[PDB]
Amino acid sequence: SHMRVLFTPLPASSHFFNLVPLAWALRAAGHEVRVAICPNMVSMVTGAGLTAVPVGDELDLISLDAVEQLHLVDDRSLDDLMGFAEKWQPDLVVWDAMVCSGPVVARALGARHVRMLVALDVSGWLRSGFLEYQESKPPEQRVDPLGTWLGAKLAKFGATFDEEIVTGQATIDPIPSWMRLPVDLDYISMRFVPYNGPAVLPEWLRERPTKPRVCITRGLTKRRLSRVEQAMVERLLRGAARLDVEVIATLSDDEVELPSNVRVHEYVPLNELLESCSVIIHHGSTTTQETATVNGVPQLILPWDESRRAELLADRGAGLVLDPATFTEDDVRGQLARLLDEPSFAANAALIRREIEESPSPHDIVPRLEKLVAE
Amino acid sequence: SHMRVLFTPLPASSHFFNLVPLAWALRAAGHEVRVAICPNMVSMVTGAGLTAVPVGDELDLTDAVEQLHLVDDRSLDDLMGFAEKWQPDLVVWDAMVCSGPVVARALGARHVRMLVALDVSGWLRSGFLEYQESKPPEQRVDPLGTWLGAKLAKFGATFDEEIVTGQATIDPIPSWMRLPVDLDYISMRFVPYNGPAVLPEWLRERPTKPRVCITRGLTKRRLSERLLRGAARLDVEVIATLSDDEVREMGELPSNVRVHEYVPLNELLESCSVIIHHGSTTTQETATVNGVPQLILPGTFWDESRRAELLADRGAGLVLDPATFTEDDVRGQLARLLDEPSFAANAALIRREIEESPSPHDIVPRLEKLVAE
Ligand SMILES: Cc1cn([C@H]2C[C@H](O)[C@@H](COP(=O)(O)OP(=O)(O)O)O2)c(=O)[nH]c1=O
Ligand SMILES: Cc1cn([C@H]2C[C@H](O)[C@@H](COP(=O)(O)OP(=O)(O)O)O2)c(=O)[nH]c1=O
Repeated sequence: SHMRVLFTPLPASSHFFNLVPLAWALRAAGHEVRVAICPNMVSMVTGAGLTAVPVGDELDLISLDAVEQLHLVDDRSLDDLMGFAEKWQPDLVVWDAMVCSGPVVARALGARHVRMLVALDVSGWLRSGFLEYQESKPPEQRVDPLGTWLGAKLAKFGATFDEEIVTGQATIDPIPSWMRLPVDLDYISMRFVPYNGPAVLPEWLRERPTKPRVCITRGLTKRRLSRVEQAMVERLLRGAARLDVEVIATLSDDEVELPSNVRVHEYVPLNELLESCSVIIHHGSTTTQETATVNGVPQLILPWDESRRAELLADRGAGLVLDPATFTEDDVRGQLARLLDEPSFAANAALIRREIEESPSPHDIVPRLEKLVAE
Repeated sequence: SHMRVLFTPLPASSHFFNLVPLAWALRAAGHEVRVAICPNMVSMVTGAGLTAVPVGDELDLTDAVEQLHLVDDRSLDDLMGFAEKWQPDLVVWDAMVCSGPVVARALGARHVRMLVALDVSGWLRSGFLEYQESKPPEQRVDPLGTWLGAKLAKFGATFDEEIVTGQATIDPIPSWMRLPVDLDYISMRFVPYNGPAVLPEWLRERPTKPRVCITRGLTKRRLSERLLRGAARLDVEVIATLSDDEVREMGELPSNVRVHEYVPLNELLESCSVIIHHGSTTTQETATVNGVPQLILPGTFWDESRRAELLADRGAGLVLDPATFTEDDVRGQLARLLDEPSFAANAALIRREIEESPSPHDIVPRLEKLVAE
């Protein structure tokens, strides 16, 4: 192997999935890749065929001092990682934009670090707002709580603060260029490649449909909590079925009696499904969204700023939006009917898809990173 | 570009793992990748992060040789059915299956055969291809060509030599081990995928004495023969820590034998000074790219011998005559690998060479081009 690469993803499937392909792209180049993950999400990682370094105490990131844990930057955890990291000596850490964990270790270690977005650059945009204001102030008042508080963890390992710890040496952007918030950083445009958990293709998913297909999903991380109202889905699902189509609703144990043209599963490999859908209806989250977008499928979204990206997608003519408060089954139907009927969306979605499939693939990104490590 | 690519592995762990990196290589490149697999084993596919496509009936390794080569009706028909539909551009096939290339020919998709052993099929085949040429036209029987040709019939298809060897063969075996055979060989850098891998605590702490790693295969582990006891029992005889394999009982292990059911092979090998293995390929190769001097007690049921013999030629291993190796052989040899900086000095040279080979990553634009030729 040339490079030893460490990933520090947030401990939740969507945030993790969004790392998988690049992880492998790298692997396929011949670099060693490890994924650092709290020891209860271990088999998530192993599941994507990647090697998992359990680190810290268990964490039910969903159910969630307490502020520290969420971003993997608390004492208990960081130390373990740092402990391995120290021993392991990666040349590069690629880190989910919501954990501080990995850049702390990176600076402590001197290894290049790269932030990867699973959403619009709020952190960086905001952070940008700030740096500029703080700018004009009386130098003695140039406060920076985020920075200093970090410098303290940082100092724990003989490291000092840098702007870099907040936004990384680079930020890899998988949401499409046009959608990307204006904020003057070094952005690396990567084509989103879908990984949707473990994918098995059952027989029924092998034939062309015979009525136009509709997908109705909310990925895991949302819905799933629940676990310990509700109403909107049965609304969406009722409204949807009013139209002469097969609705695949991807649901957990919960209800209810359903329309005849509606079939329900706990998990179906979405990407695969979406090759055969005519319209997707989803809840604005991001891995779900691009799998849709990346598959040319027109969209019906019920909303990061899940609104904003869904608004942005609306705008460019590949989808529409309802308001989760004021929405009635009618709007569901009528909206769906538009998406399925006026072929602009079908079209507008394809142009966006063609666009997407010409941004650099993960595979295309690898050398751009080796390049970065050689500097 | 944007290909639709289907893999068709022999359904064994070794075999499938050997394909994973290329599989991912391509998905990473934004290609759709699909793995045709007997129902009972789809977990292994999903386990590696690739999309399983369940095909045929169960299979445990419709007359047998046909099932064992993925070429029975149940499989073939399934594989076709789906293939017809998904209409792949490229089919990559486990050199020991016939299902891929058939379905491939049938829909006129470029296919490519992928190797796991050396190339005994090709060696043997082309030998026959040479000999038959030197016979009169009325006598040049191709028993294999007929046998394939027929199946092909089913689907509107003719036989072509390419069904036997692919339109090109991807060789992950270090090219100096390569049997002399005139084919379109694509050299590929072995990239170990070993199954599911998690870092155990023990493996965090730096080794305090040489780490020897003994693996039965894996996986197989058939039967379920204790040349393995005599294996372990005469390494203990030197001051080394031994990481093992299995949950088999043979009375009292010595104290320096740290047994663990499953280890992650790649990872493990990073602290190891030596490895004793059965001579199989992911094992050999995982070990080779790790620069680890090997002791091979090979045999057996394929090219394990020749390759163990070839590695040995380049002074990076030593070999043990199974069934005739004494306990004191397994030390006196072990000891040679640990005491002679030649064996690592080589195990490095070879490795280094392999890293100069192109990666799965590097092999994409070529298959890309193959498909658009
Ligand atoms: C429910 C469900 C989810 N998924 C996958 C698709 C996505 O990759 C992932 C969810 O992504 P996302 O919508 O980003 O999840 P969340 O908003 O809850 O974090 O789960 C399926 O593939 N099939 C399914 O049926
Ligand atoms: C026992 C064991 C096997 N393995 C895996 C890694 C290799 O890819 C595979 C070895 O299979 P291989 O060498 O191909 O032999 P066989 O053909 O008998 O299966 O087993 C581990 O990763 N760790 C382990 O502890």
